Amino acid sequence: MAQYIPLNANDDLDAINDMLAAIGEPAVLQLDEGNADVSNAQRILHRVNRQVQAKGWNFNINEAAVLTPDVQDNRIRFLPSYLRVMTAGATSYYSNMGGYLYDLSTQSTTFTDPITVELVEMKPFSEMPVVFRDYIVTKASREFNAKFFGSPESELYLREQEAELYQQVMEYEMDTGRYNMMSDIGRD
Amino acid sequence: AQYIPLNANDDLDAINDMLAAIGEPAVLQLDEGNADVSNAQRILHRVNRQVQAKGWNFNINEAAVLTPDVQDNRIRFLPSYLRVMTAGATSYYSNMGGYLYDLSTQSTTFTDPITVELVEMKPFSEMPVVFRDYIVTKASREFNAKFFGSPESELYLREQEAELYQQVMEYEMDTGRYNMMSDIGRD
Amino acid sequence: STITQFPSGNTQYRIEFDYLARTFVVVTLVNSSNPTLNRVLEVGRDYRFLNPTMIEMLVDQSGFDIVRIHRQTGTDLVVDFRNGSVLTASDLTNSELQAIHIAEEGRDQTVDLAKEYADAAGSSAGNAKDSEDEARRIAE
Amino acid sequence: STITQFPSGNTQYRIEFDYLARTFVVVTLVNSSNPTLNRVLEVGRDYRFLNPTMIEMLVDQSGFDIVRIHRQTGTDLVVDFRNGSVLTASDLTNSELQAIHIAEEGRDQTVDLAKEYADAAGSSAGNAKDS
Amino acid sequence: STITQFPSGNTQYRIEFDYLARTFVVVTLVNSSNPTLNRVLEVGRDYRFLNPTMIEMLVDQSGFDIVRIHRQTGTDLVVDFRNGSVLTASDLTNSELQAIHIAEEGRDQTVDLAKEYADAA
Repeated sequence: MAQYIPLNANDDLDAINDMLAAIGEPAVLQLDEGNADVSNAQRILHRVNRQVQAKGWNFNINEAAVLTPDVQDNRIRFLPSYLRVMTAGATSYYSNMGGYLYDLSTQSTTFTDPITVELVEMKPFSEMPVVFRDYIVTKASREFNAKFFGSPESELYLREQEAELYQQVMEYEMDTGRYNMMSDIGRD
Repeated sequence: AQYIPLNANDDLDAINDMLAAIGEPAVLQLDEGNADVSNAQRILHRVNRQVQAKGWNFNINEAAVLTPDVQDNRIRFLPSYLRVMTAGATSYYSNMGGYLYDLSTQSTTFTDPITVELVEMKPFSEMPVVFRDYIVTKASREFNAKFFGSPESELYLREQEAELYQQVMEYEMDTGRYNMMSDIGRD
Repeated sequence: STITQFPSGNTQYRIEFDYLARTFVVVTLVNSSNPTLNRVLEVGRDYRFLNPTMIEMLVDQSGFDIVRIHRQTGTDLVVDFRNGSVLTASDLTNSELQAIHIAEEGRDQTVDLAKEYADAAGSSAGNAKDSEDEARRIAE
Repeated sequence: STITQFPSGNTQYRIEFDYLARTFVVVTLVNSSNPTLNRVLEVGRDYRFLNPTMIEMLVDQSGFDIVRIHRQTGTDLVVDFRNGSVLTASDLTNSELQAIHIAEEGRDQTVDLAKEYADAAGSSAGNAKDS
Repeated sequence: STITQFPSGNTQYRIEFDYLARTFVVVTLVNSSNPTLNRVLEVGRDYRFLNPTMIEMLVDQSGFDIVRIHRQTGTDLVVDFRNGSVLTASDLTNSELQAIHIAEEGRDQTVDLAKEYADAA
């Protein structure tokens, strides 16, 4: 409905049509692949999403996660959907060498028992919270305007928009976790 | 005399006000029109959604019950939800495939009703007046900036927006009292 | 996703699917033990709307266990095209949405009855096939 | 409905449902006692159309007792859109009616077909098992 | 049709039916002996797209023999209409194809699977 929300919306198409708005042109109505603009826009949007999502937040960091090796040999694969691998409360030496998990401390790639680490994975663009989506769209619009069509007045406004959205993301982050500092203290 | 209007609506007037920034006359209906009428609505809707999701004293509902299904125990994630949190503790909630996900237990299988705090969305034509004026000015600034750059239509909207922002502040501060001296008593 | 059930004994309930009109929503009471005493509720005297996504109950829910809400789109057309008029986007949008919705409830209805026969037939066939084949071939 | 049953031994019959093309309607004769035969007729040689609502037989036998007529809509775009042409209301109407008809077609026949397919598989397993 | 079965122990496979979006393709491994051993793969971790018609497997096939591919059409809009834009034939074609596909699959799929199980038995 024109009042409440349009029915059965498509998020990616809306994001693309909003990105072309900064240039000053009307909608596309299909999101096809023959057109030149769509192919250029999609890669930038994907890259910005990947960059922003990999900074670490309170709803991404899975402290307890279990990895297990296979049977034939003793190795663990390194999927392309992994963003950060660290140990909870100590120093860690983990990296990738030939699509396998490497431990610099022992200089080997042969694990024999399941281990526990923390990691951050990727999520589809359409399941992030609203403020993150708006922030990402504004950022991506900035590159798209800067690299393909230089306009002097569409700029100088997206900067204020970006700062205002960044603030709101910050106090959104500070509300999920209470973060008390006087815990673990008590005695007569 | 007076200005008893004819056929007044709270959306057509907003669209007309947005159009007046460039300097074009008013339309009579939204069923047919050129690109501009179809270009303003997107910005207006986006700005409304963005502003409504900041949290106010008349939005936040502390107590609310969500009930699971009966056949397969799960809870859906409607697109009208804006914020999901908890009253006085830390929370881990997110969306995964159109369902409610709890990161702490790494599962999507609830069994009993849960109580949380959430913020829903309302139609444009039922918000208080000051908010509507603020939203209209905010949308008009962007509409002027992106399609027709005029140096006189600007430099005034900013001045108006500052005053509207202030007014929203003192309106918000009066709904609640917020007395710090409460919850204290002793001889 | 167009059929939902909730436990009985409340006063407020939620709607969780899109609809084109307020006459396409059906509410009924369900008795699990004896599915011959079900009753259908009607707007105005039994329940009232509050906002586009939530309703309120007004009758006594005694002797029932489940409350069911589902969508039932009509079959009559909405927009009538005629020669001489002007083409607009809203007509196309509504015409598309009606057909999409109808196909949705059709699939949702049919799959429910199809699955229990399908999987049983498949499992029985596979079990018998492998058992007989390997057993008799090894025996011979 | 979308499925009809008629007793054999009559000269004229009538249809009760709309259609988009005469090829969609399918007519067959069925033996209740013997499910095996249940052969299908053929246009022109065995039946013809005087009136769009009337069906008239040409050949007939006596070993069969019931005749079944049901609708079967195709899965192809009846209307075709090309650049440099005209738009008519009839095309827009028919494009919508197609999927609508398909819906209540499937809604009917799916559950019935599932039955004989399932118990045929079960009977195959059974006779294979005992022999 | 809208469902196909292939023998295991290969590197590439073919997509023959038609689709409107690349997220509408589902791949599943089949265990003939026990249906409960079936598992559903996931894109990017197990397979990738070389061309609009061909995929390649990236996981091993040890206790499986049949690969099954079917179609699952979405529910959101693919074409959106707005005043002041350019309209062509492909838009009107896709707008109807999306509605047709859902009904076609919903009518055919389970019956086709029952056919396959029946004549396999």
